[PDB]
Amino acid sequence: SLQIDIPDALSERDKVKFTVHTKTTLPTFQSPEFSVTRQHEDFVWLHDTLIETTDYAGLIIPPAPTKPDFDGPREKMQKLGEGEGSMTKEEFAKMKQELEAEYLAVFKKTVSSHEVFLQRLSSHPVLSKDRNFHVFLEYDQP
Amino acid sequence: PAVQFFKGKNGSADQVILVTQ
Repeated sequence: SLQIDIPDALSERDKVKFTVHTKTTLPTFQSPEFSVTRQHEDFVWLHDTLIETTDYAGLIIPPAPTKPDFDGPREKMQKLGEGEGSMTKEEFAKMKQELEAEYLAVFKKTVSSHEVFLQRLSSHPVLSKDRNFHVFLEYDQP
Repeated sequence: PAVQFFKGKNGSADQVILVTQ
């Protein structure tokens, strides 16, 4: 019994951080419930790692999550900071709301992609047990 | 320019929060 979700993520300029949260009945895990923080870059590492694992040949590895694109929204919010004095106050609020909804739309799609990939892994009978996958799930030494 | 995402508690709608950077 492995259940995985991403409750929250942060988009911050340089990177995107995903909180990957796990509930398990598996004994092999030290704890039943935990969370660790993973970058997109990490999921790709896992996927890369799985794909090249020899035992797992003749298994189909779930597709990796696509890289998050916050660029459009990011540029606008960077400008918006730019316009705080100058802009009519109302415009700024509407502009703030719209930019946020835009960031939000991206998050939803991207969170799903990353979440689905992990959930797809947990579902798999063989893959669910992979060591590299386990560390990704639980190694929370910051 | 850092944006924080919270998944909605079911069936709670999802959110984004500005952060300070």
